[PDB]
Amino acid sequence: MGRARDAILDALENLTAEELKKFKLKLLSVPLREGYGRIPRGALLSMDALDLTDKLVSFYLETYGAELTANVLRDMGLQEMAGQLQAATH
Amino acid sequence: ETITVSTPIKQIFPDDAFAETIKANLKKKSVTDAVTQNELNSIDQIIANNSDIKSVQGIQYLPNVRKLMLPRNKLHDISALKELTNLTYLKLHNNQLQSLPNGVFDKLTNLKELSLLFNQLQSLPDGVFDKLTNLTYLNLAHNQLQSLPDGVFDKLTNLTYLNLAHNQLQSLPEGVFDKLTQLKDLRLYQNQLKSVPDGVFDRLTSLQYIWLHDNPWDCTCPGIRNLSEWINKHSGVVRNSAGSVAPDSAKCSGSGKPVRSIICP
Repeated sequence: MGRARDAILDALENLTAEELKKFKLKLLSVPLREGYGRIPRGALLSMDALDLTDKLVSFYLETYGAELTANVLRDMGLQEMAGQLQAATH
Repeated sequence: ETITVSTPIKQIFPDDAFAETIKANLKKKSVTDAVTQNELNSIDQIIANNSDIKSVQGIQYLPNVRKLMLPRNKLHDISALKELTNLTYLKLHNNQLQSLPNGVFDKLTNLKELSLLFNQLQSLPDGVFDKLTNLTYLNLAHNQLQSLPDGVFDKLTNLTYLNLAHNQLQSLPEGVFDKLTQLKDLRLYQNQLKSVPDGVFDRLTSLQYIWLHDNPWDCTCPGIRNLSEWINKHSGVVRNSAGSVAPDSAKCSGSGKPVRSIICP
């Protein structure tokens, strides 16, 4: 109802600058459902957590953008954060 | 700052939600369970998102916390953090802080990154950041700031990211960025700036990205000519909300014309 965009922002601003840089790199290769776009490498370069939250909600939606963000956090080893993201959407 | 008898979690942490957080961190069954100071000492990171926390009273007892992430709670006061000298990452976005007690950050000399994004700060204390010599990340965006105290950033020599976007800044102090020679990323978008002082960005020799859009730039106001010359010389630095190079994104109010267009370069 708007809750999942908030959860994406809360998760991404929780990350260190290093972890955001690795998250954004992981976005280039993370498996996507059919028909959804991939964010170009150049577009990610200038993006803070605010900017990334908007981009993720505009490529994917609120609902799928959160599921994908949780997938990437799991592949980075940050299991605790991925749990609080998945918990907040439902 | 210590507990001398094993104590129920609920007693040390009056906030019911924060006590739940402490119990999960320590992996106990109930908040009624008894905890020792040795067990409290094992906690070095806390993550409590969207947990309806009002107070972190009792966090004074957790002297080893380095990573503190409490976004989207209802915090009005962070006094209880004054003595957590092991803090190195402090993210308090989407809370309801309206003021920082004077000297609240003077003891947090290990802080790398600080985010006060989406709070309600109407002003900053003088010298509030002077002790955070190792700070690299400072997000103050989406507050209610009316001005910046002079020299507020003068001590933050390692800062690489500074976000002042979405406030109500009407002016910037002379030389307010002159010590930030390592800054790569400066966000000033969505403020009430009519102009900036001459050469305000002149000493930022590491700047890679700047956001200047959604400010009421006055094409006649003093210092706009320097800003126009600066933009013309550093056009690739200037970004729009989509993230793209857009040196024209900074717009003269009223006419709507690019600040860049004022001079021909």
